[PDB]
Amino acid sequence: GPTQRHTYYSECDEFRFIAPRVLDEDAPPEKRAGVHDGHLKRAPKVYCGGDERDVLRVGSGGFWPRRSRLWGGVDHAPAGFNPTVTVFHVYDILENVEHAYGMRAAQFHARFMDAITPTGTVITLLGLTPEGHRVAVHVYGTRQYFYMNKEEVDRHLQCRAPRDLCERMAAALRESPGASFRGISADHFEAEVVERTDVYYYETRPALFYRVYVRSGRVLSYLCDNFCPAIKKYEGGVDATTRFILDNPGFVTFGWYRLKPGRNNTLAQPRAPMAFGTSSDVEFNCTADNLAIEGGMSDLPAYKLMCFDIECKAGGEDELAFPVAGHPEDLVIQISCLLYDLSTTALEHVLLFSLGSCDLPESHLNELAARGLPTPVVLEFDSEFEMLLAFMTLVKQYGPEFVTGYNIINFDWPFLLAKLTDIYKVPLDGYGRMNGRGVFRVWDIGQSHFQKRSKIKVNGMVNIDMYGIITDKIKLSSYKLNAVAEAVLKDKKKDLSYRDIPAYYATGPAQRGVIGEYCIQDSLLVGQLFFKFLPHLELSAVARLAGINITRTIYDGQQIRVFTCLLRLADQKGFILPDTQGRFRGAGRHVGYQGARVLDPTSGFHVNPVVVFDFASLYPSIIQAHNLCFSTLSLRADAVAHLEAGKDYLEIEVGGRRLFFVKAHVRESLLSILLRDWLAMRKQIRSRIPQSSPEEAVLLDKQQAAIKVVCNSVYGFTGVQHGLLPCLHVAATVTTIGREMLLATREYVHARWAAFEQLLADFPEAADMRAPGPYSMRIIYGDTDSIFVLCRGLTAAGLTAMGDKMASHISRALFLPPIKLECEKTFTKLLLIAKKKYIGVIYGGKMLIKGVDLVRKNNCAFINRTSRALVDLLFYDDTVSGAAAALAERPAEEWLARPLPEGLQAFGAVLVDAHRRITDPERDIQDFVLTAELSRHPRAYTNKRLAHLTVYYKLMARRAQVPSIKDRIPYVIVAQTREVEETVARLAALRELDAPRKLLVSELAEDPAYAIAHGVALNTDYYFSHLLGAACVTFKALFGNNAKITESLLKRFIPEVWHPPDDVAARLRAAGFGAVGAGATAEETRRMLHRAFDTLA
Amino acid sequence: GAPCQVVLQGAELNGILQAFAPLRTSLLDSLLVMGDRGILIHNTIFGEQVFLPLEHSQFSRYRWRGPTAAFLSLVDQKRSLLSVFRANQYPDLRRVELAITGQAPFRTLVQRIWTTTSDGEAVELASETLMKRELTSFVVLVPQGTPDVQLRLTRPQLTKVLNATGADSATPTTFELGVNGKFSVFTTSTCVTFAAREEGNAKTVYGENTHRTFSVVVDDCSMRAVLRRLQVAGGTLKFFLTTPVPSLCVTATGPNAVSAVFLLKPQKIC
DNA sequence: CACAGATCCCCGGGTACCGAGCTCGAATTC
DNA sequence: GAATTCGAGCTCGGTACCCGGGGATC
Ligand SMILES: [Mg+2]
Ligand SMILES: [Mg+2]
Repeated sequence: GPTQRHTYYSECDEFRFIAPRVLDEDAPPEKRAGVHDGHLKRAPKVYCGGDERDVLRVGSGGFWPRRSRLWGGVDHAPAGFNPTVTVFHVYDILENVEHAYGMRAAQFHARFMDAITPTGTVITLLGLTPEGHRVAVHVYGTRQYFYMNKEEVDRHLQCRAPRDLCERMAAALRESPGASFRGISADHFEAEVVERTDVYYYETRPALFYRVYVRSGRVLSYLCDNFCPAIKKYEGGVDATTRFILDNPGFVTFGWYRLKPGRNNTLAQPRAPMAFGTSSDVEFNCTADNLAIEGGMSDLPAYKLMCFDIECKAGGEDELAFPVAGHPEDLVIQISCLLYDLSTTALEHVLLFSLGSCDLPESHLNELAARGLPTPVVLEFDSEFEMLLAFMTLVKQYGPEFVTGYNIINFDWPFLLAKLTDIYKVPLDGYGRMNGRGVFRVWDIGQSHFQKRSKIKVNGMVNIDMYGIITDKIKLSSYKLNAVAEAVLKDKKKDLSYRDIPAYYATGPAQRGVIGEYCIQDSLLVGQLFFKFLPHLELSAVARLAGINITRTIYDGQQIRVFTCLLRLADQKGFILPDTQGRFRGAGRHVGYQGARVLDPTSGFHVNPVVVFDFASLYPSIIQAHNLCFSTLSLRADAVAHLEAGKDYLEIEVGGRRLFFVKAHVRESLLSILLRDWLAMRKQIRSRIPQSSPEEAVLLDKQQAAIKVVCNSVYGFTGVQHGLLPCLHVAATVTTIGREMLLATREYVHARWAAFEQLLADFPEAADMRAPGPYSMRIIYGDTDSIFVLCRGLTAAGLTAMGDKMASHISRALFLPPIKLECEKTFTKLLLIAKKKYIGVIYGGKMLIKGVDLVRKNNCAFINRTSRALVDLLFYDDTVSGAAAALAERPAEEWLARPLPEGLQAFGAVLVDAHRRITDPERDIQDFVLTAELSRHPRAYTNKRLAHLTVYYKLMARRAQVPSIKDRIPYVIVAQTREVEETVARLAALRELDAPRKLLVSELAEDPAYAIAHGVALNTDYYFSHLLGAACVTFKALFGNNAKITESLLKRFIPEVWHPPDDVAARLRAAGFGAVGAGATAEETRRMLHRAFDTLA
Repeated sequence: GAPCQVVLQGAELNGILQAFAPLRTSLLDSLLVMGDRGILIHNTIFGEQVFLPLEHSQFSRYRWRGPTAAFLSLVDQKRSLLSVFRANQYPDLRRVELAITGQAPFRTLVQRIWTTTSDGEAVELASETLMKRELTSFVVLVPQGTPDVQLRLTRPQLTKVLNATGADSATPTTFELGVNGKFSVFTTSTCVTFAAREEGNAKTVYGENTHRTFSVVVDDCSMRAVLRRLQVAGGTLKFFLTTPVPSLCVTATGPNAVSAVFLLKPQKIC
């Protein structure tokens, strides 16, 4: 049998039968609600059509496709299957420990057994040969290592030979508080004395260090956590994978490879099928000398994507309660599973796993056939375990290299794995690419204020949740799959709310077919989003560049990318990066250092041309221009005394600290080399774009974009307090120079071009550009890396061109060569609202809106639509732009006392129109859905009186779908009626015992679905007052940035009504008085007024 | 001038300076209903209704052309069109003009103030000009008709009469003019009477149509609160008995001309 | 057990004066 | 005492600070 056990179910004969009682066709009406729940002594069955099969049967015939060779220790390949492997793509790298006693029978060669003799790390390259055969290459000689200062460990441990350090570490692993490392010798380490340099503090000298060469990362983690805690271990945070990539030049985590003949003619040697560790067709073991990077090929070899989506049903009394995975009666009823080919992007299989009979509608099947898509294969099961086992058997037999779905990390995979572990107790360790002991985990953010995102790690299986992708690429208030489909694909899909799933499920096979239709449609849309954005290609581009596997690229943050690239460079140069977070490993708005400064805007409506000079890649150009790094810095003036004041080093006061950075001809910055090499590489790629095929142009666009985002995080990597290699000196220097650069640019523009003769002297074409008025070139704004120059007395027509010559002139005058000021935009109109808020109309171009809550996800569509209508009036209606410009002739307080200028009539009209669209009883409630992100776990909030937390706890109280951390919670502000008032009152009574008035907007928050199902009215006061508030926030720039004048003047547009209240109105009508309003007819009102004053006299 | 204009210089501006002085801050937040007859200043103090007429007669120049136009006194919810006539808020003021321009539904008022500069013409407080657009829909309900009887008091008489009634629902307060003309007010504790004398001692009241008896009673208690919150210096009581909810209007005769209208319980008579 | 940075406006919720009214309550008094 | 003063005492918004939090801008 297999050398290493296969821990996935290859056989089952007893299982836990859970199945809704409504499925049993003949049953009486009493025995229909509920769930059968008990143990059944038969193999799991799957029904496809009239046929039936055991789920775990891998004979010929099958209801789903298979790409597996082995199945539970039986080799199911054709006889003589022995394909020759030269070239293979690698999409993932695993690192596992292997033991030579575990692999006695595996019949490896001596090389590999030597590499694992007690133990060893094996780097498994998972991939595909260009014929499509799955493949695992096991690389054997890699070791992990770290450095310790030789003198430091000598004086701390009395180490008279490297053998003594090895013994002492072996000893300390014997004597651990647990028995975790028993039987560990001094021949499990290999110390060697090397001369290296710590990466900081340029005066630092090359010292002697021990490099240690441990054999397992568990042992490394223990030693770096507990062995001589005083001594500074240098790189014991580095994987064996990263040592495998960096120590072999040219190796990549994502790309094509070759099997070489290796040194001394040692060739890779294929495993026997029983020795396979993975669910792969062929399987080699080699050493790194047997691998060659195989450039020349760049395209993917037909990996498979599985886009899947589960559908769950709530048992219990309330089946309108959202399903909970812990409840055995709340069960997965369906799983759509779309199998695409990733190279050709072709949907190959459409599988619908169903619990109970399911007859997909003919309109749906006809649509699928019309689009050329595969016919669905509905698989039917009697119990939930049969279905989930069949799905997991598909995932193991097919073994898609990529998996995707919408929100599969927050809902789908957690629900499935909760069912498979809590309820059915299936071990998921072998359901990944490894036959056993593989990670199949999901991490939610949960109580971790550190985590930004929930993660999933299945070994050999790249999970790209498209929910995260679309949350990164598109700015929406709502990220529901229907909203995303409306916004990204222009496909108006039909939603099926979960509340309808019990009723549909209980009718019979047709309505379960309807549920299957929505499940398949959801998967098809997600596949469409996936092949629109192609997340795999840009994540793989970043993975190739960073030197990490694609799963770390997706999940383990920004810092490890920069860290790995820095580690490669630093190792080449003879540096070593110290572990200082390793000592941190057991770790109102705090800020480590000073950031950019925003120039005080000359706020207002500028109807002259406004050139925008911005720095191209400001911070990374500062790092290159000034040679900033860890290894060029020097906090001490003693360090640079042998160097010249300029021409060898910059010195600058950064935090009142007087830092020194030596120039690139004294020592070239490592961060500089990284950024420079990448920016040269990216310029090469972007030049190759226009003269290459569209298909390769798509990859090259991804590849250069990868380089862009990798050279944006270098600055911030240094400023991560308690990060992997922080240097707040370098980060604060970058920002200090940025602030000085921005101010210097301003002072140059003001001194050089104060008068038109100087501008004409520098640029003759300015003569063709002189507008009528008086010249001035003044700076009205700058954020971190741009200045806005209000060029009065020039025409906008030829102004970006001369602004480009200007920017080049300034860059030549002031800054060093990698730094580049440039002019890209020219606003013909600009509204500068506040320091990060502005609206402008580019010359011959779009409208640019920046941070003014048109561009924020929180507001409702009603207010955002009205606000954009008003903005379009200001910028595009010449009448309104004329009146808005004339509004700046006077101080704002004189518009309280004077009629506004004439052209603003239209500006009022929009508002009054909105004022009547908001009180309409037939108001579309979706236009009033505010939204807000649940950024923390709601117990991590200091201020638990937010609207979205009120809605969160309402949703939990109702057993609705509780949002996940980082989701947007939509809510509406309900109308403050008697009933809502008491509901808040007694929820306060109930909530404070667990462990006349205006209510807060947090207490009037409601879920929109609840507000629809019940007939709750909206708070027109809130929504109109916030309509006017958003208008006053944006248009206070017109009235001298005075929000109290702006509010007054905006409220004056609104027609104001006054009647006495309804009750007294009726009682006076009983007292004979009558309507003199518009409500019945104007003519009758006039007549009543005439007699009412004639009545008076 | 404006299509509709209302001017006040002195010997008509001093008249309004007498009218508005005690009223204090209440009536700052009001309804001005302007027409050809004058400005009617309507407010509700504690629910009960209050009107201050200022007739076209009572200005230095009244010109009204157009339908009747109602402006909420408060400009921008902070400042009032009627704080210009607060007792001493603009000392030394000389002139106030109300300029109402525009088309029949949408008119705007502009109130311009002026001060007598020491030996000078005007200081015209462009920093205190007020601009209000009209309501454009309003239904204001106004007392009608002649009274079923009315009774002129001096100040001490009325201070007594008010001081008798109770401002709490527990006591209801009753007003009754019975036979031979002894007009009385009382409750379970207090009582007060006066002797009524016709028109065409200190315990007597002069009135018209006293022969029309009555006996009415009052709930929904705000009346003493209000006629002191208005600072009424004696005045006429006038009773409208004919209505399915009969009404009492206390009209001051004083330096002001304010009037507060209250409602009573349905009373049988005739 | 995981982790770019800082800056910045704006809103919701909270507190704390504080002038303006705003009547009462009782020395000084036409 | 009866008005009558501003005097002293209540309350009732008003405006403003301060803080967290959302979510922009680089
Ligand atoms: Mg999904
Ligand atoms: Mg779903």
